[PDB]
Amino acid sequence: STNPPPPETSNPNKPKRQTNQLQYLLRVVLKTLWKHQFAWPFQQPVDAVKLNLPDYYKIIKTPMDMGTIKKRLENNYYWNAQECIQDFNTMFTNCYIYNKPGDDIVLMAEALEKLFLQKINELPTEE
Amino acid sequence: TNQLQYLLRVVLKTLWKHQFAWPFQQPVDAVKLNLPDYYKIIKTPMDMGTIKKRLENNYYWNAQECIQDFNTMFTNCYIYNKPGDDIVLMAEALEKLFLQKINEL
Amino acid sequence: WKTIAGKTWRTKQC
Ligand SMILES: [N]
Repeated sequence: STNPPPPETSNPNKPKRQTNQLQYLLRVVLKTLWKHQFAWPFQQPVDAVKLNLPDYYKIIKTPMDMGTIKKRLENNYYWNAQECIQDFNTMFTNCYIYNKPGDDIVLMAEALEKLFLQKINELPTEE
Repeated sequence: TNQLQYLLRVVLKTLWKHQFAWPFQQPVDAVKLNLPDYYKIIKTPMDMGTIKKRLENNYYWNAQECIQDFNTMFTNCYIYNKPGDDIVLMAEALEKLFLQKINEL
Repeated sequence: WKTIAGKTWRTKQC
């Protein structure tokens, strides 16, 4: 009936860092996925209330969306690119585990992930 | 002793509480789940229920044997289900949390 | 609707 609090976007205990890879994950990778036509259901955290999905947060316990990833990158939340990529994987994985293969939301997530993999292939060398 | 009790009260209890743990907490009931070809393919079944019963009943000789049963459970899921399947992704989340706990043995 | 290991829930599609 209610949505849980969103994932954190900053943490004083977590060491902050800004690298050219993390800059590329914000300026190139995330910007490309964000501007995509299939991006609108992945921009904010999954609103189980408006979608009439009482079971979504009974199944998914580690939610993730691109808005959370966007704030974390802007707040230098990640120490390296792997941690940021791991949130992307969590966002896609959650969608594949909760929904059926062939659903609209899964076809949409599969298209975003393919473009995501296209940019990750050319992630710059850490300088 | 210290390594076998750590796998029972820390490793097994952490994975048991995980969100994606319910398919792996008990042996696969292929008759109930309507999987007639499961035990034709999986010749070494393993689950968290039996691993729990082996730790609290002194069945392992060292921590390495307990890691084998965990890998056997993960393998039997990666063998029977297609890569990228929902159930496979759930098993990869458990294994990642498993390799993070074993790394701090 | 989706079923995994006995547990069933509503997907976004329904
Ligand atoms: N739905």
